[PDB]
Amino acid sequence: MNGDVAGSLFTSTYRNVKLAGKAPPAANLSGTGSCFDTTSLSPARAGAHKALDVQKDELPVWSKSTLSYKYPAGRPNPTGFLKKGDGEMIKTKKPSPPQAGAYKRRENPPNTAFRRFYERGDLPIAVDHRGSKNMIAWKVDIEKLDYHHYLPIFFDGIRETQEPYRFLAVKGVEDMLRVGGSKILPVIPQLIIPIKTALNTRDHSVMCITLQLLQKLVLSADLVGEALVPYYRQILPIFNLYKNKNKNLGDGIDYGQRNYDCLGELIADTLALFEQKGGDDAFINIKYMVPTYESSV
Amino acid sequence: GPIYPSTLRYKDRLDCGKDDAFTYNRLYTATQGSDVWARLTVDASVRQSSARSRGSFQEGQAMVRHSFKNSGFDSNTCPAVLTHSTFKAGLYSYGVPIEEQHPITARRFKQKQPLEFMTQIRPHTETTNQALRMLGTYVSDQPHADRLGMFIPAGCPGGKPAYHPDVTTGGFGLLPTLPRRGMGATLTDGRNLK
Amino acid sequence: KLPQWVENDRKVLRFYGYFKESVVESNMENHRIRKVILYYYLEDDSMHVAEPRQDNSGIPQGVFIKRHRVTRDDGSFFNPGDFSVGDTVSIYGRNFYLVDADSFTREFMAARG
Amino acid sequence: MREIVHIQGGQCGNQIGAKFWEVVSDEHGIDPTGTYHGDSDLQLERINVYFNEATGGRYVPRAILMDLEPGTMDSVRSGPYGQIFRPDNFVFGQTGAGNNWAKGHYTEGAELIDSVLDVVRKEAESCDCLQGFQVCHSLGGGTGSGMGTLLISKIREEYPDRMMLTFSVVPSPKVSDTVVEPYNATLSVHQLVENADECMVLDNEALYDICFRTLKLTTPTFGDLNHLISAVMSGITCCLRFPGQLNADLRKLAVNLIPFPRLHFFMVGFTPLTSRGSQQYRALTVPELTQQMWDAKNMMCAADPRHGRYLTASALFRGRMSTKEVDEQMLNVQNKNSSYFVEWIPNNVKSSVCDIPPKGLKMSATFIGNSTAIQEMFKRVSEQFTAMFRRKAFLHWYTGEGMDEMEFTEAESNMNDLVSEYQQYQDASAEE
Amino acid sequence: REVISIHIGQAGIQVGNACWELYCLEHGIQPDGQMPSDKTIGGGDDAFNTFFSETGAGKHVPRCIFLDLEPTVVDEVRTGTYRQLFHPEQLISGKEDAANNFARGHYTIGKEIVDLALDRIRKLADNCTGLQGFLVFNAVGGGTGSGLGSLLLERLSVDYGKKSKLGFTVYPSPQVSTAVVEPYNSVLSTHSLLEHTDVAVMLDNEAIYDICRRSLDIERPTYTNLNRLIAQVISSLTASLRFDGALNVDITEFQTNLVPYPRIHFMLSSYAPIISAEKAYHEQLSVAEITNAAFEPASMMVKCDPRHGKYMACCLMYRGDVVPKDVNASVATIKTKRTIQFVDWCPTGFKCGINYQPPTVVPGGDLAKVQRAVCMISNSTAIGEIFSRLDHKFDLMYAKRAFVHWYVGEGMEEGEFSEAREDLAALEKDFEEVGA
Amino acid sequence: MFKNAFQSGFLSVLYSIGSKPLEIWDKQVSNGHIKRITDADIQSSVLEIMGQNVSTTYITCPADPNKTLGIKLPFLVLIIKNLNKYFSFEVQVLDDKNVRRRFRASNYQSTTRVKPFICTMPMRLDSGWNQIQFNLSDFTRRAYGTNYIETLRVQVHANCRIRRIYFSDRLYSEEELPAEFKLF
Ligand SMILES: Nc1nc2c(ncn2[C@@H]2O[C@H](COP(=O)(O)OP(=O)(O)OP(=O)(O)O)[C@@H](O)[C@H]2O)c(=O)[nH]1
Ligand SMILES: Nc1nc2c(ncn2[C@@H]2O[C@H](COP(=O)(O)OP(=O)(O)O)[C@@H](O)[C@H]2O)c(=O)[nH]1
Ligand SMILES: [Mg+2]
Repeated sequence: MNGDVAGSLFTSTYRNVKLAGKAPPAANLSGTGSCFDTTSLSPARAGAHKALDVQKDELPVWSKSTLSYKYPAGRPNPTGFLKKGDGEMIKTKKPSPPQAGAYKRRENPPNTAFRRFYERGDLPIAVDHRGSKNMIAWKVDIEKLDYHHYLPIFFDGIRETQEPYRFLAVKGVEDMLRVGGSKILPVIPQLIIPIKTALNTRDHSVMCITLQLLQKLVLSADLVGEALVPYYRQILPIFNLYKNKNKNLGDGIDYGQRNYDCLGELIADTLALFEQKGGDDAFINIKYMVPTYESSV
Repeated sequence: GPIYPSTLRYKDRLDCGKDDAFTYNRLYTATQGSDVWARLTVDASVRQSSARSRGSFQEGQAMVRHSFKNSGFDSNTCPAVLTHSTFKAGLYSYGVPIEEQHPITARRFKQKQPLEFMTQIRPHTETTNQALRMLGTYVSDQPHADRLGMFIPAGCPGGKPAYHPDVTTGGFGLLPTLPRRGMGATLTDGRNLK
Repeated sequence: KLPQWVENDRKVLRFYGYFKESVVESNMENHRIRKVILYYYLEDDSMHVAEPRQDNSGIPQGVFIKRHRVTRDDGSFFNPGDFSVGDTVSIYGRNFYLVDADSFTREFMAARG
Repeated sequence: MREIVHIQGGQCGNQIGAKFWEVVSDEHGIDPTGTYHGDSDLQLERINVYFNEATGGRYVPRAILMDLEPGTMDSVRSGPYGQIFRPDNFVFGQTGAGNNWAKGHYTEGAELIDSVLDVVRKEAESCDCLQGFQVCHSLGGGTGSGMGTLLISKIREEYPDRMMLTFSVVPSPKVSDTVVEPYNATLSVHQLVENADECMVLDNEALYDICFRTLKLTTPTFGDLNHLISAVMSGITCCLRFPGQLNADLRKLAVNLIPFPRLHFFMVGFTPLTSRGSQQYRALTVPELTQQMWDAKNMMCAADPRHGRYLTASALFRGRMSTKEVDEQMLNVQNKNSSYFVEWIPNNVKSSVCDIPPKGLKMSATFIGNSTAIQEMFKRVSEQFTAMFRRKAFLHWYTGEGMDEMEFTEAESNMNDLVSEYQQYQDASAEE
Repeated sequence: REVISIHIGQAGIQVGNACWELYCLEHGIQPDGQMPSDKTIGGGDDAFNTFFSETGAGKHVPRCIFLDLEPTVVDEVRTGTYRQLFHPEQLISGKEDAANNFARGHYTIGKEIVDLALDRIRKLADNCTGLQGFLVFNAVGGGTGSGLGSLLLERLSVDYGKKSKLGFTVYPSPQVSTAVVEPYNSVLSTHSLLEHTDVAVMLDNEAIYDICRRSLDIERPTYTNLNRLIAQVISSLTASLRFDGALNVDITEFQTNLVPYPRIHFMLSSYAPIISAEKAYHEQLSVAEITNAAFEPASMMVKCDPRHGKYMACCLMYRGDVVPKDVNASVATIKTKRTIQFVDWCPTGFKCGINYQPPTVVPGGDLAKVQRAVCMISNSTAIGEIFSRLDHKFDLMYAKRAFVHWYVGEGMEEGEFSEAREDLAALEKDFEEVGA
Repeated sequence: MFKNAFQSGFLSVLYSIGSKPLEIWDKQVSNGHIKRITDADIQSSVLEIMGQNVSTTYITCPADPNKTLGIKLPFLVLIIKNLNKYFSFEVQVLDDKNVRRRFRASNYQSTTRVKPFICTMPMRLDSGWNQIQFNLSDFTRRAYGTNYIETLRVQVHANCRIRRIYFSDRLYSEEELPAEFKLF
């Protein structure tokens, strides 16, 4: 429930990098080159989790003798032989799945269609650079632009973490969601892939921004809720992953409330907004995907 | 770095001497070592290093498989699962017969393990309830009991020798096949079939 | 001497036989007879049984057994000298009665004995 | 009372079902001509689950055979125990899928699925109380995947509350028959997750490894692998057909193995499996069965449990055994390997005992492993699928038959999010 | 599961009366047309049904037509050993030859023979019930094999469409050819054939010369020794349609698993083992070496070195004594090799095939009785070098407008020469871009 | 190249009036000739491309075969005079599924064939000078379900007189075209 999703971007980033003193994650800048020239498009995919763990020889061997798994005996080396007194030392003398990481951050190279269409320069986007949080100066009027061609472009740009790109993408999404009327319904089947790609990456800020954008997407329409129910199979898994992640203070007061960093309540609010909007036969799919959810009457 | 010039080829050291007589004059003077055995050890070391540089070669590139009659039809056949075997597990002899084995041995063998003892005493029984039924239900139990010193209370379960309808033991039994009481030689009586 | 599979590569034993099959209640008949042609390859000692596909019979006819080495119910495989005419052969729980033999088979057994 | 209807799809499903029927018929004592010749009355009370006594002591399997190449049904009819199948159950097309999932699901589906549905419906309504359908097929070819998945789905809306077993083999990298294996496999596993009650993951690579090392066989043709699969299915279904000290039917195993409806892929193992020469020198007690059962290399799929955690597990025991040995062995397995079982589910093992061992054996066991290591195989298939799909290789052989690249997109996306949920459920502590 | 074959040209007819002899020897059908009654070979009827049709009186007639324009090669088929085997209407001969002119046989002479050939093949297919798909034989360097050999294919495509058509063509050699105008015919035939046939297996006469001289040890290999190997290849690639096997493949498998893109259908045939009776039995033939013997460039039926190119997909047909385990073992080791390589986007490019019946030895032939054999059919990017050289030698002649007055003077114009040239250039670019 | 360029409403890749017009283009001439002469009807210097074989002599826009220029302009415009000879030109485009398509317009063919990689269409010319607009986006949207993103290369064949080949973003008319881009 934020009036402006982009109204806290720069403040939060600056606070994290300087005010809090926490080390800012500076990755996925490989191949970006400089400015004023196009980024070399890497063929890597952000959504895919190309972990592919390779335990070639540290896999413990099953022991039929004793049911406990045991590591293989060490290779005897010629450098270390049997010393004089080690015989008395011998008298005087646990496996696990390696990681199977699900909560680790997935890499997201800057190869979205938003970026390309931006350095090409066919987007009518400009920054007002006002005293308040920046708006978008639209060269062409928003109501008459083609949503079928531009909406998938901007939701694919949510995944950006680079400073000049993510703000523009989020603000454009905000502007068309606020302005668009009944023309969002026919294009909503095309918007599943970018939302899923933005959700698949395990970035905290990216998840928060895409959750807020989903809330305003379902909110700022007339009957879009009844069209998102068949597509719950590709959006709700991330909600299931991060539903219970929430900070607990025994008696302290949560100060970081004006910014929506903790996604634990954000997921609950998004699931609710899914429940009221298009509530006809909607609990069944959500409960099938998320088993821990409860009805909001 | 070989001490002896033996390792190098002919024209290799010839070209070396044409280019540099400098190395060409060490590889002869490298043998200045007083002890020949030490120089032989160094030669062994350099030969061993050269061998280590080379890679191993497997000798099983062409797999050879023996064929019974050298025909694909025969080789690819798997025998059909046709068995006239008895269905009861107890009929098979998985152990030495309990009769010859010593009485106290049978007693403590029962004491550690009742189950397979009951199965050996009751070869025809197939279900757990039948084997662990009673020492008095089967008439054949009494010889085993008084051979192994197991007391049998009187009138258990009944005096009249009977009461095992499922299992075919003693005089109460009939084969499920069509010529009951056995010995079927024609189609008229069934020929031991259904 | 040469390998068996090349000495007789196309030499094929071929016998004619039948086996009765008791059919059930029907105005047509009370029992039926199924003609079968039995093939035995001298190359790899592999059996083969097929039907001659009577014209108007409603039975699905054609090949009866895959052409493969059959195993008898008790043990060792079949032998060429176990296919006399007028004798009963037991294959896969069925009993075929050999009735007639091919001329090649006739002369081959005559040479064999 | 309870009835199991058997359906085979594709040629591989046909040989698998043929081997299953021969082994089951030998178990129940009926000869290749369809007449009972056994000696135990126990081979009669529960044969209605698989056979229908037609007339004059003739027993016919409750099986329906389905394929697209006449050679397959010619083979299954000609082979031993081939005349026991009723000819009306040989529902069959004419042209052939040709290893094309799109063809076998769209172009031949609409013409042949009517007759297979009619015959399976008639067979189901013939009996009294359906327990569930059992389907054997392959995930590599077209008719095995495309036709079988559509048939399974149609049976699903026709009979939603009935059980559904699925014995499906999956392609392997070291044993790769065709070229379009990932293309068919991804779509088949996409269709399987929503429709089938559960699927048991099989592959020829693990079977080959098992028969090479454990069986120590020299020339293990498809007959041996199909015999192993048939014995596995018989051990799975034994509790339905025979008395035991503790019973566990299909529904019992399904409810005890599936914690969430989307987790219905299991790895299976069988024991004992010993060499011919070493069979006489080893004894038959529960510990020997347990030791071979839990071996990671004994699994019949290419999903090593050492790479994941055991969510749930089953041990179906056949034979005259002691329950105390059973549960103490399983307790020892759980306690010693405490790091390979999921934390928030105590007592991850369900056990059952059956009193009828397989013919010629004193003791037998069957393992059903619901481990989260199948995501390895899923990712392995998905990476090949997306490697081929990125350059649109062989795509015209599917696009020109009615499909769109969209279908491939949601197929890979659902594979991805299924693997993601597996990753979620693998490492999740009891408290967060 | 029935297939009919059509033979076009003096080379096609000569290949036909070496494949049909092998087919007759395969099912025991004597040249008179009926099987002997005193003794039989093999077992299982309907095996011949995919090639022959029974008249109900113990007769078997092939499902083929020999098509040519000069009435001088069909006569020794009409008067040869197999006089009664072929039905008289099947053998079709014209009145005047096209005389090594693609344009002539395509437009002037071929228009009077295509109609009756289509009429005959229509009622040949009418007798059929489960027609798998046609398969052809012709030489693109020749005249009638190219002109009407393309017109008839076009009319078959417009008449049936979905029916598969296999093209077993003999392309001109890089350096050894018996004519001087063969580049023109080759280009003008490949341009039209590029979008009609579904399977196009390449062949080269002097490559077969080399393999016969080396493996078979024949110092003077004539055409009879050549077309006797193509017969074996065709039998091997259709052996799954006749006899049962552990792992069988039909034509649809070939189309699905060997054609990554619609215009990329050009396969490089190979065979193993090519051995003689002297060396057949001393060598212990096994799956591993025969599968290895099928991938070196020295045994490929076309001299197109696969080392330069990359294998997008490969196909294998095993016959004889082969189990599904050693084939996989050999495929694994071959994949581990580094001399050959596969394209990036295709991780697995093998379509294995296992059959049971060993190849049948022909009396008075070159090959010996071998208990197992491999017929490999690949698809590699190296084949771009063939068209790259044939196009260059075509341009060499076309720069002076040499011999064009014989084609244009017939009634065609110069535009289609250039469009065929640019189509071949586009094919070159297509083969180049897929290798990236 | 051309990725860092402004790429405005007009963008010229080759103009016959300059010191080194063929500065980025790579010459491939055999059995032909290339010249820079002045024609008799517009009194301006034009580039000469004539070859006995049309497929042999050509010039490609990027000199380096691996390297490709990127132009997002939908319309491509060529100014050529019809010599009543065989002439053709070929253009490569990039779609949103990241594959390379080719469009070849030939003067000596009749059929219009659509293929996954090459689309050949016939094209007709009048007697004298004429300009042609290609409209790459419309062709890509018609032949395939894709859309136009990038143009990778352009290549023109023999028997043509080329001058001021350029890209554009709109179907500019005679009146509103800038002075240097009209015909006369
Ligand atoms: N492999 C093989 N190729 C042959 C044989 N006979 C002819 N050829 C090829 O065929 C070419 C000659 O053309 P033809 O086969 O006669 O076809 P054509 O164009 O109709 O020529 P004509 O029959 O004279 O009208 C030669 O270049 C050979 O390469 C043969 O017996 N075996
Ligand atoms: N276990 C087993 N696997 C088989 C058998 N036959 C084929 N396969 C496997 O099935 C895969 C190919 O399936 P396919 O023939 O295309 O099935 P289809 O869809 O019916 O055509 C191969 O990878 C084989 O390993 C068999 O008899 N037993
Ligand atoms: Mg000729």
